Amino acid sequence: GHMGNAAAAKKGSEQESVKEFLAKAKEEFLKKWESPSQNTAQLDHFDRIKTLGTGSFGRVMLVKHKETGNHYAMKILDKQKVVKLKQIEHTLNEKRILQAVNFPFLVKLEFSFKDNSNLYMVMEYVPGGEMFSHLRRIGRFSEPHARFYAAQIVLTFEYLHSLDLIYRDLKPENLLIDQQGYIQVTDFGFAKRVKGRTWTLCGTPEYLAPEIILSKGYNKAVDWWALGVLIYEMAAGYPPFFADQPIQIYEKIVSGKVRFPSHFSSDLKDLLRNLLQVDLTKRFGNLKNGVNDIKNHKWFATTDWIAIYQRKVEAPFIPKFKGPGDTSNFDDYEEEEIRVSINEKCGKEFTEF
Amino acid sequence: TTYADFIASGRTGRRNAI
Ligand SMILES: Nc1nccc2c(S(=O)(=O)N3CCCNCC3)cccc12
Repeated sequence: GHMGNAAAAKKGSEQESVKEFLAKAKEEFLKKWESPSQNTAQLDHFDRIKTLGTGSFGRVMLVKHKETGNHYAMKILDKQKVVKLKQIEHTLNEKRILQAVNFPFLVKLEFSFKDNSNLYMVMEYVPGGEMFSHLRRIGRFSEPHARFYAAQIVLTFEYLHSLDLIYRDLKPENLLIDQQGYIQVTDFGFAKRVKGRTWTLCGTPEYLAPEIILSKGYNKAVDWWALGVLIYEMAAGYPPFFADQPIQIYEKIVSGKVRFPSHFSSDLKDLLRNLLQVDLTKRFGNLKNGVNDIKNHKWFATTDWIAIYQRKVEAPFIPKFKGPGDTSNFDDYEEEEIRVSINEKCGKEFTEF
Repeated sequence: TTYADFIASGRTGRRNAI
């Protein structure tokens, strides 16, 4: 067979141990999921320094704790805007997930609180910027470079899926690089606890699995499709399915006809054909062997999974930082004073925050 | 090239969720 006796027993024991660690991790998650934390700091505790990113909900600012001197990223959400955009449940769900999970590649929520105008989520500052910026800056990652990042997403999705969470928002724009060159996942607004199927059309066109686009329901396998898209884009410099308009992107996806660059290794193409598999019955990560079909693929043969998890692998790229609070890896945004109203807005809707 | 077609798509910057 493909493995001798020694190899097969080692791999089987390893996989059984993974299951045991995940069962314990799920118990810790569910304890915090059912009894979330709240109001663990206040706005006057921080100095606002610079906007790091901007979105529909509001702003993410670099701040510094006035007492501990530590730097943090503070996501600021305008309650009225969140209501107006009908994002109440997504916002509450993001915070509930962030305070309940624990994994080396998931951003750490340190504090959260709210006032009359806004909700605040204060996260560990990830100073290296988006993977997107670094990918477009150098064009494409070498296959070892892409594999290093891919392995972290594989472990992160294996963790999240064991908690019955579907991530659904994977793309280089949503992956931050930390000071050690490792990945941090920050955005969980689209994540959903799903033990069976779900139906919501959400996410980013290039990264949508066919069964998200089509009216049929879907499950966590859409994240393994999205992993295939990410690996492809990391190694090629562009995604497998693109067009001027999302509708034409969706047509390519549902065909799933993929062309690969001539510099892709045959190992990489085989893996991607099995991740970018339109047939649910055949997609890697969705078979009887689950994620081990991915972890045991020849493209990952040189991947030391424990070492990745333990963050003992030397990163292929370390962002430069000229001191604490360095924002040189982030774009610039229009500053604007945070205005707190004298009147409480949408208090009932955000009681659980 | 495929890459030239990617550039021509105009979807070379940051991509919004739907
Ligand atoms: N802990 C963090 N440290 C730096 C930056 C952080 C950002 S952000 O502005 O860089 N952000 C904006 C939304 C799009 N997805 C990720 C990029 C968002 C969330 C947490 C962050």
